[PDB]
Amino acid sequence: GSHSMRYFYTAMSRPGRGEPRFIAVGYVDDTQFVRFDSDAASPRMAPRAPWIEQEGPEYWDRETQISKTNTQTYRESLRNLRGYYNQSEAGSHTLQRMYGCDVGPDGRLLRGHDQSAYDGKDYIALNEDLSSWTAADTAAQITQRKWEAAREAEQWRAYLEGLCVEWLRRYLENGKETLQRADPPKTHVTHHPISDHEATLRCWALGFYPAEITLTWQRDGEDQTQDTELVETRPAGDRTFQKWAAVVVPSGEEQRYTCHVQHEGLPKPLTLRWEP
Amino acid sequence: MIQRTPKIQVYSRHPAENGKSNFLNCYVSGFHPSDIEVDLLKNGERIEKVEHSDLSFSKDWSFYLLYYTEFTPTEKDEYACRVNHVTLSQPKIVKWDRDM
Amino acid sequence: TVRASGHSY
Repeated sequence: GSHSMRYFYTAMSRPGRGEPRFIAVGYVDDTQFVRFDSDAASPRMAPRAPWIEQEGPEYWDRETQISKTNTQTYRESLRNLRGYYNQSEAGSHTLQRMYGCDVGPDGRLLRGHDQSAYDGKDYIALNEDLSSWTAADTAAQITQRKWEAAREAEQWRAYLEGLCVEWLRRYLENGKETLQRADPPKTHVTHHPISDHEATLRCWALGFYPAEITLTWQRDGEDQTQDTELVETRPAGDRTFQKWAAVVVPSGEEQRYTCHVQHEGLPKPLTLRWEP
Repeated sequence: MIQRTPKIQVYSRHPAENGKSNFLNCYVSGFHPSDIEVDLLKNGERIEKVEHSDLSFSKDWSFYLLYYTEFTPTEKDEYACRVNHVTLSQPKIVKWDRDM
Repeated sequence: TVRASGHSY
């Protein structure tokens, strides 16, 4: 019963196609609640979950001011980074940043996060002590020096221990009926014959929240990790998630195989066989 | 500058039975950079209205998006998803596996 | 709630 808030900043340049676009989205656990897009007609930080809508004008104005400013800062940053790698004016490049806090069941800060990537590659990350940086290369050492002089680490600690957890706690209470409700998955096993030799047993999990889940197949009580096929957990569009695990069994041996389902919304962990 | 090609899954919000309102989903994930072309197709023709989720990304920095539209399956209707991205020589089509 | 804008990279 622990929770997290994360913010995801994406800045993409597109030379010849206007100034770099800046996108920000806010998540509580696996629930998006705000977005900002500098490409929109009227750029504003916008609600994306009902429980944030009740917030008032000073809220939305602060979140829009900071995001509009970041739109400019992140453009300066994309330019600086192009410099640090001696990159041409012509290529497209991506700066990404994700940050936020983790709190336990009592609301106490478990740890903070701030990580940056450039063109998909780890660039700079705030260390778990919330007061020092890990730079991935000599380009990021420059950013480290700038942030050292700007005392950014202090600012992150104050935010990560302060507003982040306080507002997370405020969000968790205002959306308690969804953010603090775990919906267990609905499950079933299917059977798709392949040849006369073998068939596929597919274990399904549907409608669960949050997305964290464990689907495993056993043959005679022994886990089958090399032999199991897992889809990536996928969103259903209605806040819930879907997943499935498949295993190819010798035909006739289907009952030596069990599927086990671990999920927070489940009273007790599930064991399912194929029921023909 | 390394690029990652999209994973693609096509599927319905709820289990599908012909004649009932439902949602067709095309979930594209694991890609980088973020520019992506995605269309939902009904026997080959681009469904006009399609929404999609706000852009976000995973722990490994790869991006993901859900493309969805309300629909009503029938037996003879075929659906698919067409995905173009820089890592892709030619657009990838992925059929909706009504079995799955 | 987002952090206050910070120094460029």
